Amino acid sequence: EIIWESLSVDVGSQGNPGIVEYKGVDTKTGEVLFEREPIPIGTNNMGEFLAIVHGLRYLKERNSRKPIYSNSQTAIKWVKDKKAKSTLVRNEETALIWKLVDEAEEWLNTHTYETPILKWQTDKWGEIKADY
Repeated sequence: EIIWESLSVDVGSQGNPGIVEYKGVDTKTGEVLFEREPIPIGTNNMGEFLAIVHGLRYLKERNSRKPIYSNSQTAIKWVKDKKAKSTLVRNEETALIWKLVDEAEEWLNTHTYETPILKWQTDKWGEIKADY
């Protein structure tokens, strides 16, 4: 069943790579809790990975036990493995997104968290609340 007292995150992307952003919202109310300023060059999967890790950091700072929902099986897998498996080339244009991803991985490797990371079931519950 759906846990309404939770944080839902999602990514907004264009091109491949292209401009990427993400946000986290309250699953019940739709209130926006955090938003990432558009990154000029990145991929959808990298954005989704960053969104989940930002959510983990957000909930940990606030001592919250609410779970996080993501509609990305890939990103959820990457976070649990503490390793983003993007195939995006590493060059000057992609340096910022890679730096953020590398730092998000480092955060996962150096912190613990109690947050369950759950799959949002789009087919049965409608679009994830944080959808763009």
